Amino acid sequence: MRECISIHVGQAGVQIGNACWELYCLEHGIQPDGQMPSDKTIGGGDDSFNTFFSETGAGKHVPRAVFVDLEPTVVDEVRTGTYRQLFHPEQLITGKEDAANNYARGHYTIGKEIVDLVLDRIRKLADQCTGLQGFLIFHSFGGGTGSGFASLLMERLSVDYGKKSKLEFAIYPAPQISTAVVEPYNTILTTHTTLEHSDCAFMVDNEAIYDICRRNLDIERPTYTNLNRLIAQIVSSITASLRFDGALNVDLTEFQTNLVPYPRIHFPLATYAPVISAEKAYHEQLSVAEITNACFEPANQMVKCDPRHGKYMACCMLYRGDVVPKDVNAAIATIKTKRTIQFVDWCPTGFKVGINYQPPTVVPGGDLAKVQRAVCMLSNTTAIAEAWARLDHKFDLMYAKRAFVHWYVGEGMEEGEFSEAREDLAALEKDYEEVGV
Amino acid sequence: ERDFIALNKACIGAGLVTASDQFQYR
Amino acid sequence: ATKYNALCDLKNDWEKTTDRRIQSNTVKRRVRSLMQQEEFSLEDRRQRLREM
Amino acid sequence: MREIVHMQAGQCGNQIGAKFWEVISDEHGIDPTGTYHGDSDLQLERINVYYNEATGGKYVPRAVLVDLEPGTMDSVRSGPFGQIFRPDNFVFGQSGAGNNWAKGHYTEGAELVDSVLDVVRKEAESCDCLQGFQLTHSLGGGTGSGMGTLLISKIREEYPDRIMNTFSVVPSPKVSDTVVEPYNATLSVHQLVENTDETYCIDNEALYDICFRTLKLTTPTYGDLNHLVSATMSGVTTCLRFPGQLNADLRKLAVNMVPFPRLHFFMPGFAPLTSRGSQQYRALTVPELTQQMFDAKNMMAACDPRHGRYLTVAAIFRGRMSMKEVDEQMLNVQNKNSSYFVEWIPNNVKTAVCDIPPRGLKMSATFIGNSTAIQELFKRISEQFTAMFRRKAFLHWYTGEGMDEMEFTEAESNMNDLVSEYQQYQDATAE
Amino acid sequence: MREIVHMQAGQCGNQIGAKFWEVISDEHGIDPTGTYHGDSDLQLERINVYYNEATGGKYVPRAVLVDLEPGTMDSVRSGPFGQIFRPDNFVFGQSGAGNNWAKGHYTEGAELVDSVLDVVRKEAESCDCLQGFQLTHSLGGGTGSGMGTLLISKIREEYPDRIMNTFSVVPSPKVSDTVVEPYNATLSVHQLVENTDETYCIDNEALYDICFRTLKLTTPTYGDLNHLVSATMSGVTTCLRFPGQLNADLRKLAVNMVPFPRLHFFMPGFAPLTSRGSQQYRALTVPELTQQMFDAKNMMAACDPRHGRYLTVAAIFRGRMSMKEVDEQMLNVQNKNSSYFVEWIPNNVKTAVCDIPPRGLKMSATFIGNSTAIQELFKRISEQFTAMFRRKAFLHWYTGEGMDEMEFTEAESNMNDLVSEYQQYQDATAE
Amino acid sequence: KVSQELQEEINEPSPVEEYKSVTQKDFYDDEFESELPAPLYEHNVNTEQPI
Amino acid sequence: EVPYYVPQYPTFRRAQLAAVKEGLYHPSLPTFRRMDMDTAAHRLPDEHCRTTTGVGPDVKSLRLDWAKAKDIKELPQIKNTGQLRFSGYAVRYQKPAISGSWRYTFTQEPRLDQYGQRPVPANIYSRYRDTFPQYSRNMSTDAFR
Ligand SMILES: Nc1nc2c(ncn2[C@@H]2O[C@H](COP(=O)(O)OP(=O)(O)OP(=O)(O)O)[C@@H](O)[C@H]2O)c(=O)[nH]1
Ligand SMILES: Nc1nc2c(ncn2[C@@H]2O[C@H](COP(=O)(O)OP(=O)(O)O)[C@@H](O)[C@H]2O)c(=O)[nH]1
Ligand SMILES: Nc1nc2c(ncn2[C@@H]2O[C@H](COP(=O)(O)OP(=O)(O)O)[C@@H](O)[C@H]2O)c(=O)[nH]1
Ligand SMILES: [Mg+2]
Repeated sequence: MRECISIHVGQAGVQIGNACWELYCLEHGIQPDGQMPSDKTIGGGDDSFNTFFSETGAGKHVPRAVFVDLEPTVVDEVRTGTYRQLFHPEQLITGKEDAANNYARGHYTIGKEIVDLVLDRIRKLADQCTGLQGFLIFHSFGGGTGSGFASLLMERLSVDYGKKSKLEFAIYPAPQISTAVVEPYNTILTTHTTLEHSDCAFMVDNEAIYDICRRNLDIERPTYTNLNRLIAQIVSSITASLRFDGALNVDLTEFQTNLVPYPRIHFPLATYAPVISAEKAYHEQLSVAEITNACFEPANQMVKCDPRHGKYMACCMLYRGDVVPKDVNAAIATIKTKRTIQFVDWCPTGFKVGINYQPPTVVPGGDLAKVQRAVCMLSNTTAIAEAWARLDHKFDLMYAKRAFVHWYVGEGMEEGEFSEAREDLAALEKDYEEVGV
Repeated sequence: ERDFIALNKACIGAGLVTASDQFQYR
Repeated sequence: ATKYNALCDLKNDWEKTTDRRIQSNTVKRRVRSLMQQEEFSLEDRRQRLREM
Repeated sequence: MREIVHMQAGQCGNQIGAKFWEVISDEHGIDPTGTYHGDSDLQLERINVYYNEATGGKYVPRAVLVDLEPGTMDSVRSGPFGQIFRPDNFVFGQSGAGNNWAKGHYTEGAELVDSVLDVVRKEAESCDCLQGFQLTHSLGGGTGSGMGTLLISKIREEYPDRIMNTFSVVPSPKVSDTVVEPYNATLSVHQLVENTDETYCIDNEALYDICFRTLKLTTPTYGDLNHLVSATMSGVTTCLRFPGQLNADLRKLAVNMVPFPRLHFFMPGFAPLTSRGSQQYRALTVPELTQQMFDAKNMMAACDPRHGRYLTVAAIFRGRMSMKEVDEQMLNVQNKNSSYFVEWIPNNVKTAVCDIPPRGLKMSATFIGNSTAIQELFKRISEQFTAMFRRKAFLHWYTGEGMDEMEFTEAESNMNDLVSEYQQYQDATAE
Repeated sequence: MREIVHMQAGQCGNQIGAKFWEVISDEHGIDPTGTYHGDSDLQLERINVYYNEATGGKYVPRAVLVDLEPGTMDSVRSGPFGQIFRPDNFVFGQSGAGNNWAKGHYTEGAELVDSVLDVVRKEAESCDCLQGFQLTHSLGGGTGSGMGTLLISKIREEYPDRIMNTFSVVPSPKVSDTVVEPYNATLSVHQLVENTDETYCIDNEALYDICFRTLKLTTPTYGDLNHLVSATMSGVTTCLRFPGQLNADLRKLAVNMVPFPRLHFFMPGFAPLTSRGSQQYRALTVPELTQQMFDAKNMMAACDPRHGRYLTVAAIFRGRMSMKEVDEQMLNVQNKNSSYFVEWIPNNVKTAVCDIPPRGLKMSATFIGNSTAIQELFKRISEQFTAMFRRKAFLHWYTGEGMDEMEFTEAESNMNDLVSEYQQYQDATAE
Repeated sequence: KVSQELQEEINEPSPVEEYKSVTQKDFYDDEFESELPAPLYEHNVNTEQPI
Repeated sequence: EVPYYVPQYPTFRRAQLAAVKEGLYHPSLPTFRRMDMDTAAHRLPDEHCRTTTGVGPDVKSLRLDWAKAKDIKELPQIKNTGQLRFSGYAVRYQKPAISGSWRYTFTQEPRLDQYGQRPVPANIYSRYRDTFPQYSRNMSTDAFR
């Protein structure tokens, strides 16, 4: 009954969804064909998959996701690969031209024809529900379909569905590690549009997950598959409360009401942190206190920002596996008595914990070990102001002499939208200092 | 020049059809 | 009119001659392949003679 | 299902287009007859971008060949991989321009424009997505420069938004080979700078320098230069044809490359390049490819990028590699050679990683550079043009076709303006 | 079952009819000696449309060959497929027409016209349902023009209900080949008008144009011209002999094709036509069939269809197709240029899909076009006629053969009235 | 030898299409008729008294 | 459900350490030298030993008739080879028939031929009865049928 709809828009969204749905199939025991290979089946209690899958009445499960990309290659890779019969053919929405790293092409001209079709598909999926828990939007701020068309789709969803959970997982650019030039323009434009049309904006950084894979898993030269698997593990740990039964289940509404203090501070940090490899994983105790102290470390945040420069406001602790509450309470007490972890003065009750029975599953095509205890740490804090400032620095030093603006200007968008977006994100920064002090 | 529009319009009302009949009722 | 006639005659003659040369080139490729097979057989005989 | 229409103009355009259609047909596993003999399905997945389906397993290239004389058309059809082209796309006339840009653009070229535009319109309406047009020709010729730029103007008039890139074999400082080459090059680039989205500017003497210093081959001949140019063209267009980790097509390259619409003259570079004796011993790794890619004498333009400053860079990697090492090496090369990159653009290097290596290689990289060092080429053509024009040499041939000296003076003004835009950007400060 | 009686008149009519029987004999599996060496029951199912059953397995063509000279009929009898015909319906005269309409219509073609009526009456009464008459001739001489029009008038008086199609090769000013040709055309078009139910005007210069620019062929030859005309004739009448999804006889073609009774001059067509080199470079599909069939080249009259407005279009497809794609292509070619279409007739396209494609083809199509551009043909004929008639040139033959300059003037007035009728039907507004 | 081989490989005849209508291919298939053979030998037809 | 590319991918001839290792004991311990070899050789984490383990839980010569090989004293021409003709709804090479019968063969009198009978001209059918007058005395205006 507690059902979520996933919208993976852009090439980054499609690839992250391809990792996330194979993680979901491994978790719920669904084979890539679409059925359960359990054979004996047995009834018992087996409604845990209903968050992300639906019965067809014949044993097959179709996922509640829509894959969107304006170019026909990353979606056709899904349609050609082994997860072909799993997805319904109408949810794999493709375009003709890509948005060409251009917010104007993604938002105004090419994004205007396919938005009706993807809204129609979202309408069919919402009609095939018995109470929608929320939306899980997966995109990249880098540019194109993930920046312009994502903003268009979320503003159309805000017009249509109104009050609904709208959790998004954003591929934010790194301060140095990035693969585009008009990318700060795209980020500045999309953060102005998706600020009033979202309620949680979980941020992950490519360089930060590179450093995580280099340090903990000791993957010196990783690909996007490992990063997508880590992001999928984060999202699985988030939705484990909705899917599997546990002691303290933290749903989306409880999550938001315990996380966001103000409607414009909806930008938390995710850190799933038993993340050590199978080689150096089975020689350690891996206790609850150990994994909480691993979460509360500066060189474990999966967005490139130092939390010691800011103040923690809210923290949500999603535990996974054989986790008793007394170890949770002791670990939270030790974290609170720690002095380098500063909480803001107006939030005494800074922690909301929740324990799920089901342990994390190991992906045989991955590198994370088969651990028994897990904790994923989602902290709303004021350490992202430096990332905002770095983005503003890049945007200002390009917009000073109007480089690359003509592609946006002559193709829809006016000149002053960049100024409006810069003003909006400066107001967001000022909001962050007002909350920080 | 004669108006073949009205010519054929009157011709089909007179019941002539064929082209020889057309030219003779012209 | 006579320029139109001359242009059409030139295009048709070029098409016919080029098709003829395509056919001749295909024949030359096939006979060159047969030459290559005979040369390979000769090389195998040379290797056997070397060992002997 | 994107589409790019290939057009070849002139002897150079026809030769390197034939080599191009050899190489990409080998990439997609198409035999010279036209059938499909590949062993995978990724070849056949995106075969509609350059090949129209024919009867049976035949696959017709989407190329239009144009030259006023039949002397190179008969040869390019009778040669290898020449029986695959459609015979209706071989438009030709009686006379020839022959380094006579005025005849190629106004008198003899203009008669064939209607027929070749009919052929290109036929191909474009046969297309269903039509990403853009690529034109291969040589600046410094009659049919390649003049009629090529006339075709560029006509296709820009017909389709003012579909992408356009010209590959533009450009004059070199010492090879020369033609006494009216400055006239032809100036008059062609005057049209190109205002009517082209991406100009690539490949250089013959630079290609000799690469093919001899890196590859040995004391007889570097002609088809080898065609092969290098074709390798760069395939490495440019590979993301439209094959799946990858982070795809980027021609419009993504144009958006990330061109800051201002007149600054679109690039420097191509292909760099898994190694000698004959060094193939079995060299390791094709990402840092080594980056070093050879940013190697100065690995550039296929005769201008040294050290005498300038890079505005934007694109690297199209092909093969299975690690994104972290790729963008870490781009970060490393930017922070090392920060004096050769503009300070007012952060992240000058766009990246595009495709998962299919070129045939015969394990891991490859293609370079695009919008440096301000091509102003040396533009100033060289300008000074040769003003050396010839001040004595009115060879001008009666051009003015007997209906052309006046006003066009030459306009070409001077436009080239000098472009030189000024490239000149002020390599020394403009941020604050 | 219904029947068509064939009548070949003149040299051109006899050659075209001989080639027509040659092509529909091996369309039906009929050997030169007359038996049925077919390979399907569908060929023999509807053979009585054109072939009378006789002794044994001999299927004899139902055609009458007429000529006022022992020439081309001797040629037909000596050539291949010339022994299928009876020796009775080879009526001919030892005299000469002299390229004279007066001699063909009044003088020595009138003493044999009663014998031709006897033969055609015998065949028509031996028919079972007698759908109508198919007559092939030319408006450029004697026997073709005068004798043919006399035959059409007498058959119209005998049977004023059955379908009457006359194909007729219309004179050209570039081909010429006859001097009294404008007189013979002007004095016979009017006689065609009130008698023929539908006329599929063929032009030699348009046949030469389609051979030149569509079939290449260098030297086209009258044999190939007759093969092409016969192919279009068989495509017109294929629905009477083969079953299909969507049938249309000659009466259905007339009813859906001619709007007003003096507007029955058509523009035939056919569009599998590739050169020998370019035959393997085209994937034979309904869209290129439609666009080649609607191409301005493929029309077999010298009038350009963009110079007028299509009153009606009929398209008869042969083979296995999909009706959605067929109707969608017809709608698309109507919608891209509805400017070349009359606004007062919505959806003026008549599709007729039949199975059994012609021998050796995957899929074929043929065209019939009633357009107001056909007034130009009569305007050129008129402007030649008045130029010759203003000085009374070559008129002594017609006058001393028993005719009138007032009859010549009234024929000219009739043709100009027809031209004005087409002009005002073209220029009539929607409302 | 290969000249004559290529002569044949160019001048092969075109393939004649299959001669059945679209209705006869889609809606029609071979099917032989049984007739429920007689168990009481009602086979006299000339001198048999009808039931 | 097995696909076609899995016996050709060299990346599949290994097993990830997370998939194969479920205990303290490493099934095949990779030494520091092999680990450093792969680190210096820049291997992806599908062939690297640190994360992946390989363990699991003539002809013949030509003999072609030298007699007529010598007897060939010409070359097979490709140029003439029949001319282009439009027959059978397509342009094809047609070999000319050489032989010609370009001479007329009709005779005034009706004669018996080997293909039946000669057709005989139409003015012959008036010699003895005159069945066909140009001005007949028929009182119907429509002939007998
Ligand atoms: N973490 C992670 N980031 C990715 C992945 N794929 C792409 N990205 C990010 O996406 C950015 C590039 O822009 P894209 O997301 O590919 O743009 P798009 O969504 O494809 O839309 P278009 O530009 O119109 O093609 C890069 O800077 C990457 O950081 C991925 O698989 N994992
Ligand atoms: N790299 C390269 N250069 C060529 C090739 N063919 C011709 N060129 C150069 O092109 C210039 C002449 O241009 P040309 O082909 O004659 O132009 P056209 O008259 O329009 O055909 C010469 O300076 C040659 O060096 C080729 O295949 N490769
Ligand atoms: N298509 C075609 N046209 C022909 C043929 N023979 C003659 N013609 C045309 O007919 C015209 C002459 O008409 P003609 O046959 O002499 O009329 P007739 O004397 O009454 O038979 C010329 O302009 C030719 O173009 C033929 O075999 N095929
Ligand atoms: Mg994309």
